[PDB]
Amino acid sequence: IVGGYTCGANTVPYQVSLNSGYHFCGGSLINSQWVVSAAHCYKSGIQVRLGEDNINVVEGNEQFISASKSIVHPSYNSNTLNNDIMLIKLKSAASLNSRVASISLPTSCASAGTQCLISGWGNTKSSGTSYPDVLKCLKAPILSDSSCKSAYPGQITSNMFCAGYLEGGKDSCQGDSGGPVVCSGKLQGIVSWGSGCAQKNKPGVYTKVCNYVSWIKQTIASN
Ligand SMILES: NC(=[NH2+])c1ccc2nc(C(=O)c3nc4ccc(C(N)=[NH2+])cc4[nH]3)[nH]c2c1
Ligand SMILES: [Ca+2]
Ligand SMILES: [Mg+2]
Ligand SMILES: [Zn+2]
Ligand SMILES: [Zn+2]
Repeated sequence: IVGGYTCGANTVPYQVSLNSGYHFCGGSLINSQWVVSAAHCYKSGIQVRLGEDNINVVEGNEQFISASKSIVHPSYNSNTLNNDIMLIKLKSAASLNSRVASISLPTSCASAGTQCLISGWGNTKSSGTSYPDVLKCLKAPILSDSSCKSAYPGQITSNMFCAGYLEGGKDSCQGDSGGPVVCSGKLQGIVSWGSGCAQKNKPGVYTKVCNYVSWIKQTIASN
């Protein structure tokens, strides 16, 4: 997250850290047995860590569970990153409490103007590399599709939306990947891509989760 702040320990209780020996992507808990992340975060052998804040220290409120299965969206295009979403089932169900809770899926799509919260343990420098150990947060509004498509001509589809600041300075970044974008209590986006991080006129591009609720719901009920 570049230009964001420290959330506070367990203040974003639906945030997850995907680990394959190290933290490589984030995810959101949707219920005791399922997580949603990005498809470009697909790897084999993933452990889902919940109640995390500092990912390098065991502070006591964590739950480390391995995944039993990963389902990448059937229409995911790794080249355009269109339909960049993946579901992860846990081997055991997480025990939900104040530090580990699930986030709700949207009933409709959010409007441009809406402020959301984006969180993750990804890079924090635009020019440089700094990886934090605690969760970083960023409040950012949904941008008009017009400004999104001008910045990325011919790259944006109806399953993507941009959020951020065109001036630059503030954006999600590598490592935040798969992470949540919550607007008004609903998970509206997943960190998908952008051009570098926090660059002027290069806002982040997020998977428009409101277009996948039927797919998510149908898949977790049948798996
Ligand atoms: N396991 C891998 N091979 C992997 C995993 C995540 C990655 N993430 C990037 C990346 O390159 C990347 N993830 C981004 C997320 C947000 C923004 C943004 N500017 N908003 C830019 C990003 N760039 N490469 C990745 C490679
Ligand atoms: Ca920890
Ligand atoms: Mg994240
Ligand atoms: Zn990424
Ligand atoms: Zn990149």
